[PDB]
Amino acid sequence: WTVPTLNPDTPSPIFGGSTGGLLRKAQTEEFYVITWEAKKEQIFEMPTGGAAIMRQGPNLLKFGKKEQCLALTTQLRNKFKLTPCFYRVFPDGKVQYLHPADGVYPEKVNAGRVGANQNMRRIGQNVNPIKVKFSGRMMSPAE
Amino acid sequence: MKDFTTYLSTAPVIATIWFTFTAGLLIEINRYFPDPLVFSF
Amino acid sequence: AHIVKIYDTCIGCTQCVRACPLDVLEMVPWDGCKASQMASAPRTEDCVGCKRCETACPTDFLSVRVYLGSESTRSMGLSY
Amino acid sequence: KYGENSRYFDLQDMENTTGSWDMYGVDEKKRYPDNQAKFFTQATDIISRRESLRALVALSGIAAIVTYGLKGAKDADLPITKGPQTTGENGKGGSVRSRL
Amino acid sequence: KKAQVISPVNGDPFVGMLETPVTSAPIVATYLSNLPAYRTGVAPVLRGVEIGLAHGFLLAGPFIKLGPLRNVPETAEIAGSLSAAGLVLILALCLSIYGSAQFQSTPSIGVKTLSGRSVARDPLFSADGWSEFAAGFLVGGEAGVAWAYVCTQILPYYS
Amino acid sequence: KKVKIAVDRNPVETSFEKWAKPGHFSRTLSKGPNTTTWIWNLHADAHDFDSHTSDLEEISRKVFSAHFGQLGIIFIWLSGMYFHGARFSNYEAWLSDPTHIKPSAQVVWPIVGQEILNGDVGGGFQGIQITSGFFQLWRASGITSELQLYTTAIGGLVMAAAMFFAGWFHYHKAAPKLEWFQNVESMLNHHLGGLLGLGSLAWAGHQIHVSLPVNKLLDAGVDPKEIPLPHDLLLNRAIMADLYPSFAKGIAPFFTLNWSEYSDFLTFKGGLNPVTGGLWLSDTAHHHVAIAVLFLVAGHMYRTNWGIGHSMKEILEAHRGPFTGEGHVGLYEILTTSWHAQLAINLALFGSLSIIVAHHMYAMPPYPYLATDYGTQLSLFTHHTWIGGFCIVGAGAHAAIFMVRDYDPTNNYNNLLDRVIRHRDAIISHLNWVCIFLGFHSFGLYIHNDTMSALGRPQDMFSDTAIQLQPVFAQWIQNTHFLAPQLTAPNALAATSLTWGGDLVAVGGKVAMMPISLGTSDFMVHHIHAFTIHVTVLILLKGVLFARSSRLIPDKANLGFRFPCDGPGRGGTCQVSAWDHVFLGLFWMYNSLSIVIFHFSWKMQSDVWGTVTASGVSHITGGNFAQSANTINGWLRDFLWAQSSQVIQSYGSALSAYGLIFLGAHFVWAFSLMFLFSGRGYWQELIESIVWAHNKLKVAPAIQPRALSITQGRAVGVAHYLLGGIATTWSFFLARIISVG
Amino acid sequence: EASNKSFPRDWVKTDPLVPVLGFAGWTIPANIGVSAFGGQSLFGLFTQSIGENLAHFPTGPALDDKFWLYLITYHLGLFLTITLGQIGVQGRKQGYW
Ligand code: CLA
Ligand code: CLA
Ligand code: CLA
Ligand code: CLA
Ligand code: CLA
Ligand SMILES: CC1=C(/C=C/C(C)=C/C=C/C(C)=C/C=C/C=C(C)/C=C/C=C(C)/C=C/C2=C(C)CCCC2(C)C)C(C)(C)CCC1
Ligand SMILES: CC1=C(C/C=C(\C)CCC[C@H](C)CCC[C@H](C)CCCC(C)C)C(=O)c2ccccc2C1=O
Ligand code: SF4
Repeated sequence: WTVPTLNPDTPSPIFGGSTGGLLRKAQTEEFYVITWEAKKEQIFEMPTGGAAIMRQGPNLLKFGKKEQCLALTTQLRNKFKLTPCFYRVFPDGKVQYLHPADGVYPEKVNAGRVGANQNMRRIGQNVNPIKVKFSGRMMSPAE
Repeated sequence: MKDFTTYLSTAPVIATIWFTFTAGLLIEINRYFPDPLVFSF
Repeated sequence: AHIVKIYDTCIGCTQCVRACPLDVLEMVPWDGCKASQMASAPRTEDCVGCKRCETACPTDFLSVRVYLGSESTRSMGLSY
Repeated sequence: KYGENSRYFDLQDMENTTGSWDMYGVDEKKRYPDNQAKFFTQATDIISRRESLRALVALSGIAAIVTYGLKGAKDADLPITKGPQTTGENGKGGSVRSRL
Repeated sequence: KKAQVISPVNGDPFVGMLETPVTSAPIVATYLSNLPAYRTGVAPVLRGVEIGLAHGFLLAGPFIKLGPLRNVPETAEIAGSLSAAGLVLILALCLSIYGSAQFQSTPSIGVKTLSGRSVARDPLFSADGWSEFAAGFLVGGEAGVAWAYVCTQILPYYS
Repeated sequence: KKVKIAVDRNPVETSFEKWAKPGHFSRTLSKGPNTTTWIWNLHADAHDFDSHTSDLEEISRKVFSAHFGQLGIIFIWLSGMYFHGARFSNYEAWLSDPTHIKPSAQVVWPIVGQEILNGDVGGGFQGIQITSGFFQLWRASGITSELQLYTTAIGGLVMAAAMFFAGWFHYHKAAPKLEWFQNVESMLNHHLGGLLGLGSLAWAGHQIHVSLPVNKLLDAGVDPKEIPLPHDLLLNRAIMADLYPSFAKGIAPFFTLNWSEYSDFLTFKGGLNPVTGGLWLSDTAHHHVAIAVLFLVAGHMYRTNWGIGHSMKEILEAHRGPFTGEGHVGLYEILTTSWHAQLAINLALFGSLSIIVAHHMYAMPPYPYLATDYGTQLSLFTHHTWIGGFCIVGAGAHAAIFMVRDYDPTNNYNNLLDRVIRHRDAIISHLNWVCIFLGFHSFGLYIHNDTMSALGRPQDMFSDTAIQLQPVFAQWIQNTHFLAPQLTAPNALAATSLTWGGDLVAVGGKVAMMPISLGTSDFMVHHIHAFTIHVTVLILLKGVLFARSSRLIPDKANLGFRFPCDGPGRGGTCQVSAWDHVFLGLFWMYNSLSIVIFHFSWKMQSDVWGTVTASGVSHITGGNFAQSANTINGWLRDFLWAQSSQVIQSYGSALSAYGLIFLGAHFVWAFSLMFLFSGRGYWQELIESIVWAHNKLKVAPAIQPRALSITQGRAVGVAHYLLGGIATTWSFFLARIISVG
Repeated sequence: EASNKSFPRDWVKTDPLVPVLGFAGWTIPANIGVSAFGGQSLFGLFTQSIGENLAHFPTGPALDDKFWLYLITYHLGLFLTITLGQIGVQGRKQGYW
């Protein structure tokens, strides 16, 4: 498995428009694109409010927040058993593959992802804040 | 009627019965011994 | 960003990763000196701080801990 | 392109993609009479910089408040500038103790 | 049962504005396009002058007819015009400091016109453009307040 | 056929074994308590029948039988009121002298000195002066005896037993199937034609035959013991013909369409009876006949089992336009499949109806000697206004519950609901703007006037003297309704109300109703009302439209309708739930209706209510609403502080209970602030430090003490807030108006 | 909305016959004299009041003028007739029945 490049020629679900879609944030800093392949034309709920019809085959959707994309991801996986992957798109044109970063979904293991932010102590084994006092920035003993 | 008497032994029913009893006892004490400001009898 | 630490009481139940609405956590093999899996937090720059992960952690005390740090556009969950 | 067959995402058109549109702007150069435009480009020539405009605003506002307190409030015939015109509530301190 | 009116914005159902009669009726679009705010090729100082004339002329009325000296015959108009001059001055100050605060990041994405052709950014939305716009607003607003007084004095049917 | 009786036979065994197992209805509560949160959840989930099961049949059966229980309880309550009027009343004394005797139907036992509440109400009677209007209602029905009230009480108890039997029967013995509940066409046909049509027709008949003659003799000075009993009027047509000559002709003028012959007892007089200050019962009888015919024709509108009628699905699916897409497509399924949608609509209209009732019963007093019983009038207005506000907030709540639970995007594609959710941002933005605009241009007017009056500039206020904000539209409508019998309602003899204009009706020296003049203060307070209403709508509609998702939380429907938060993240998501939007809409409904009823009380006591001592009306407060209601300090001084002199000086009187409840409602209100201003995390730690002391002495309970949930903390807080505020206003109003009126 | 890519400019499908026909369907019945108006008509009395209030042009009508009743009723019926005519015409041309 390798990082898939976002195909921009992907169609979009049938949606009549809303007011919960993109804002100036998409034009300024970043927005999000979620893609999935549907087996049949089905009506799903938009996280922005409203009902859209996903097309048979590949479907592309734009969102201004990662939580929107993962809400739709969990809806498509739990109510439709699809396998969506979403990206972070910048106004520069730079696309950053995000969700199945390893290819598999993070609730399952893929044998090759490296563990991060794992404290190898108990949560009651943290030092007192008097030990991390004057650490430059204001810090928690968990570091 | 084992289940009915189990229902009557529930916390709200027992509380209602016990507090009706306590309030009635206090009310009858205050009817027959009215205005007890001090222990003098 | 918010600080999401994971401690060595993790039992690999994967419920923290299932419950994260931002894909901040994942399950890594054999970093904890434990059974098969241990939880990780490689994407804490996307963490909003909902603490849905540590609402779903069954260990006592929590094996996943979210310490609310400095706010950003992603941490504050802004579509604008 | 971007409108072809419900393809609302284009990497070569990020303006249409993100909704970066001028919904009502028109770039026509011709609006005003050129003598009027000259008059008003020259009237603002001195204050067309931030520092100059804030200097004008400071000068005008400070002068205005100072002349309003010195002269303008009395010209407006404000009650605070006329005075009580009466003995006031002087000897009526309280209902019980009529204090000065 | 054809002919629906409300459409997504520029046909994009995921941007979220929902073009609508109040938004995109040709009379409304025309009127809003002809306003000096949306004359993106015209110099910001002159658009500011027009906007300021309009606003200084309009916001004198309330101060004249509803102010604290509204019941004094010849003093109502003077006091209201001066209150409006002060408010215009404050607004020019606010415009200046807005131009100082806002225009530092220089956005990089381009603009289009709901038709496909990319246009240049409004010079108004720069430091120099907004500074000259605020200068024009001050000049035009004080001029419009003075003209509001002049109209109090010369209009036949002014009450 | 499609519309038929369909029931399951003996679906549920009548047994006490589930009484002995608390929490049987839930799978999460059947496991027994380990914490006290279980004890609270057992009561929060008791009537959430759609969370017990998920099939609509058992839900609907539970709902039907619970409605039967509610009706049985209402019947117990009505029979109790009639019985207390038959046994513990001064009603027979009040009939003979209703202008001097205070209605009382509750006697207090002399136990702890509380026999002081048994006040001198009149009629050789000692009791609590009631404010329910039951005496006037009974006199309108033509009771004239305690025996009739006693037998009405017995009938009410019989009907309550019938209702409880019917609930048991329609749940346990023969419970209707789902297809029986989904016959909304037949339900509407029967509820319009039968419940409202036959009901109004039967009441019209009672009024033709019992109320009108009895009250015509009562208004003629006849003592109630000399009046013929209703059955003597039913049997003897000669007595009725002596009272109303049209009865000599029989029912022939009805079938010959010579209906004008019945103009003796079917009138269009309008206005008020000058003897009683209430509506003409002939007008009322004609009214009920008319609306009976109207509802009986309305109940023949929907298609049930024969070809004639309408399919509501067709009406809906045909009503669509260029702006609304598919239109009302998919709403028939919503309203035949979701109980919460029906409850939303029905509570909305029922509360609006209760408020309309409040506004229409004070202006057109329908009962004799009701308008001059100022306490009854004020209490009825206040009561029905409050009930309406509560019902409306519940409509918001259950619309949100529908949106969370029963909403399906498959059945709603490009229909009105989808299109409302799709531009909710515009709706709520414009509602927010109008709320802010109204708040400014309503309350800032009061602030401007307070500032000007404090600064010594009354000529700069928004008053009827300085800067008049005259409600000219309402004044025009007043003048138009006043002049209606002249041009636009020529067969009416007088206007519907005296509030439009004209002369006053004085009954017993007191003003029954008199023209209400609208001025600048009325403008300001009506815009205050509009403001508070718009903000309540804002909160509740925002909870409805943002119940499933938001820009903050896109998966809010999965968290549920009733959840505390999502977390301290995204800056903090406290009270994003729709339940919390109901929780806040309750505060704002309270703040709205408090001003509504304050406006009513002050306007009535200043410009309507009062005495006619000489030729000239002396109002209660003296007509100070016009000049003092311009400021907040006027409402504080001339209404709250002034009119509190009767509730705080009531100690040692029969109104001392009102002062006691005033203070106690203040206490409860402030006590609500411990639950509203605080959070669960302090109280759980305090509870565990107390549980330490219980464990030390071996009295630590097995049901672990928990703090109230966040949602329950908020619910307790708002409940105590509403109770305290409303009971404070209740005591203040009643102690004031029983004394001064 | 698979259609409606550009907010069609002819959002109101204008028929110039619609305003004329609504005006004539309302004002002609509104020119029928009836018993309640004293033999006069609603449009007749409305125009009579328009004349009586144009006789002092600056001074607007009073609250007790009866010009407002005629105004509001006439325009209720007229706006209703015009909008229902537009709706009916554009439903006849389109589907909707
Ligand atoms: C904590 C504060 C407080 C205190 C100390 C009191 C104290 C008192 N109140 Mg006040 N009161 C309070 C709060 C308080 N009250 C509140 C909040 C309210 C409003 C609800 C009232 C309202 C109120 C009223 C309206 C009245 C009182 C009265 C009284 C007196 C009651 C005397 C009595 O009943 O003798 C009872 C005597 C006993 C001996 C009973 C003791 C209990 C048992 C029976 C003893 C055990 C015997 C034996 C072992 C039992 C064997 C087993 C049994 C099952 C057979 C007393 C001075 C009354 C009074 O006269 O005051 C002057 C009165 O009329 N109070
Ligand atoms: C003695 C007769 C009887 C018996 C044995 C049962 C037995 C049963 N019923 Mg049935 N039922 C009956 C009468 C009876 N019912 C009647 C008369 C009605 C009509 C209202 C119903 C309506 C009904 C429904 C709709 C449901 C049941 C259910 C049940 C089951 C458990 C109910 C439970 O937990 O009870 C304990 C509950 C109570 C004791 C609560 C009673 C509340 C009453 C009705 C209202 C009182 C309000 C009160 C005045 C408020 C005062 C406030 C206070 C502050 C003063 C069980 C099979 C439920 C079930 O799941 O069955 C499978 C169910 O959903 N029943
Ligand atoms: C003329 C026929 C008729 C009448 C009078 C009613 C009347 C009523 N229905 Mg409706 N209903 C009808 C036909 C009718 N229904 C049909 C055909 C259906 C099937 C589609 C339904 C389905 C239905 C549901 C699903 C519900 C009601 C409810 C109600 C009650 C609402 C509360 C109210 O207004 O209190 C007014 C109270 C009174 C007027 C008191 C008198 C009550 C009398 C005794 C009952 C009415 C006669 C009854 C319908 C016929 C059977 C008689 C019985 C002896 C067998 C009300 C009593 C609601 C309710 O509260 O349920 C209990 C409810 O949830 N009904
Ligand atoms: C539901 C409403 C209602 C009811 C019940 C009545 C009832 C009555 N009206 Mg009233 N009335 C009403 C509405 C009503 N009215 C309205 C709305 C108006 C205005 C138009 C009037 C105007 C009006 C006038 C002007 C008069 C009446 C009269 C009457 C009486 C004569 C009935 C009659 O001749 O009709 C005929 C009715 C029937 C034939 C039905 C009787 C059927 C019986 C009950 C069958 C039962 C037999 C059973 C199966 C076997 C025996 C049982 C057992 C012994 C074995 C009767 C008491 C007249 C009168 O004398 O009043 C004192 C009269 O002059 N009414
Ligand atoms: C026709 C009226 C009606 C009906 C049938 C329902 C029915 C329902 N509502 Mg709705 N609701 C209504 C009116 C109605 N409500 C109104 C008017 C409001 C605004 C206040 C609400 C607000 C509301 C909310 C906010 C919620 C519901 C919920 C529910 C469901 C469960 C309620 C429950 O288990 O409570 C059982 C009963 C109790 C817990 C008792 C409450 C006692 C109150 C708080 C105290 C007041 C008592 C008294 C008046 C004060 C004096 C008492 C004295 C002792 C001091 C159920 C479907 C809940 C739901 O569906 O959850 C998903 C939910 O979250 N409703
Ligand atoms: C108050 C009360 C009470 C009582 C009540 C009552 C007493 C009621 C009654 C009721 C009634 C008593 C009713 C009746 C009814 C009747 C009717 C409703 C009738 C009808 C008729 C008709 C509709 C007709 C038709 C027709 C004609 C017209 C002619 C011929 C043909 C025909 C038949 C078709 C009680 C106790 C419960 C308690 C609670 C409260
Ligand atoms: C005071 C308070 C508490 C503490 C309140 C406690 C836990 C509830 C107390 C209810 C009663 C007193 C306990 C019931 C015990 C028995 C049922 C009573 C029977 C015996 C009696 C005679 C004593 C909270 O848990 C809380 C949570 C969230 C926001 C605000 C608050 C809050 O303000
Ligand atoms: S952190 Fe907690 S929830 Fe997540 S895998 Fe480890 S034990 Fe399970």
